[PDB]
Amino acid sequence: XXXXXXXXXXXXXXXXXXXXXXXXXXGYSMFAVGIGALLFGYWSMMKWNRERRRLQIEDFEARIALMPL
Amino acid sequence: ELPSLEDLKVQEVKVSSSVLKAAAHHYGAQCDKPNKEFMLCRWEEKDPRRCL
Repeated sequence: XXXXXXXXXXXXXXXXXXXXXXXXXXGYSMFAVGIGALLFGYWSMMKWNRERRRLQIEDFEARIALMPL
Repeated sequence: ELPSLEDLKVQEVKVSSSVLKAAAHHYGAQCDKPNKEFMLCRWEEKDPRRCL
């Protein structure tokens, strides 16, 4: 018997198929997070600015209180 | 020009260290009557020689 190269089929590798698929973000869903992060962003930032006003008047008060300076 | 006397005003003047004054803002509330009258004198008459 003579032995040569043998053939293999099984699944035939599956040639030409789109492996690319959309993931995580769809379109409308990411905009709700996007503007949602903005709405949370400005609201939390301005609370510290109002807290800065408590310091702002009190810091400049030191110059008014000190006249022997 | 007529300058002030060599003896100067207020014997043993000013505190020894700074920031100490800035730490206490209670100096605005207590003892304000001598402070404000000096302030009223200085804006009306700009000369330091008059309101010393």
